[PDB]
Amino acid sequence: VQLVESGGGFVQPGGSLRLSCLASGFAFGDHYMTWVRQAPGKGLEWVSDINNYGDNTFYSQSVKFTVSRDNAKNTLYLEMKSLEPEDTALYYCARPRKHFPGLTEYDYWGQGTQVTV
Amino acid sequence: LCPFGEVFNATRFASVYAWNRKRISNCVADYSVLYNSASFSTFKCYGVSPTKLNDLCFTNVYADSFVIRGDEVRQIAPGQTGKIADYNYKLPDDFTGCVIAWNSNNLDSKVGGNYNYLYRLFRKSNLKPFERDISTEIYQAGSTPCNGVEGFNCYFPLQSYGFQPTNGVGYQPYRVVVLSFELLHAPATV
Repeated sequence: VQLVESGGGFVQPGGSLRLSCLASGFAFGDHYMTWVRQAPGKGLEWVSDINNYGDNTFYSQSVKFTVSRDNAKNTLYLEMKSLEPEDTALYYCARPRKHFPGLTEYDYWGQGTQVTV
Repeated sequence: LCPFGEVFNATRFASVYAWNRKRISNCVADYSVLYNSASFSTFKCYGVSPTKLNDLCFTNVYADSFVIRGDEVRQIAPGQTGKIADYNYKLPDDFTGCVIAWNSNNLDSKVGGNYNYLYRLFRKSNLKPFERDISTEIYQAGSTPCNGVEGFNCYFPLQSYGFQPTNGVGYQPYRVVVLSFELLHAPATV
């Protein structure tokens, strides 16, 4: 009934990373999924949403970044390219409860994966 | 004369959540100074009375001013909904007055972004007509209360427009004036 991010670490300005989020416990197909950002001692910043099937993806002002979903492998991915130092924060996988893209009431999220460019 | 130049050609304009109101009382008004102008994007007078207006007399006139995106100026009008009309600025259905608005990319965009203009993105209820909300209480989206700490389900209620000169005309900043006409039992001063 949970969500576990993975991937990320330290990379250099202009480097890359592909974060993953293995869902579990729920019908991964029936839900949109989200990426949010949290730098330390700041609020949540919304990064992206993706629809049930994967053909509609909504991003913020950071296209640098692509969201993907493999509803068979119950995995949500985020391929991050052309990283800047300002892209450093903790990166969260999160499921909205019940498309205007952006922050909303999330009923489940993960523990985070640290990205420090 | 009535100081309509102080509102229309002010150097700075308010954010829409903090929309500005200037009162016009005891003064002679030259309405021709506006209704003979150019490159105004829109000049619909929803006040079914004034269709183009005229030289009428009014107990007071009130000017309401702010900056919104281009797509959202539809909302500054009777009976609409959306973030701007629900959470920021809402006109009544019994409205008599005009909705003047112009493209201000020239003044309100910055290379790499102007972020000084804000709007309310979350709110527990919709505004009543002509109501203003300038609070910054964290918005509770879930059921765990927030206790001053932002995070999941705990969102700062305002958001900034990212006004850059490059993006489409629908995301460009527009200034908006709203004239409303008060008709009380008292000497018509305008």
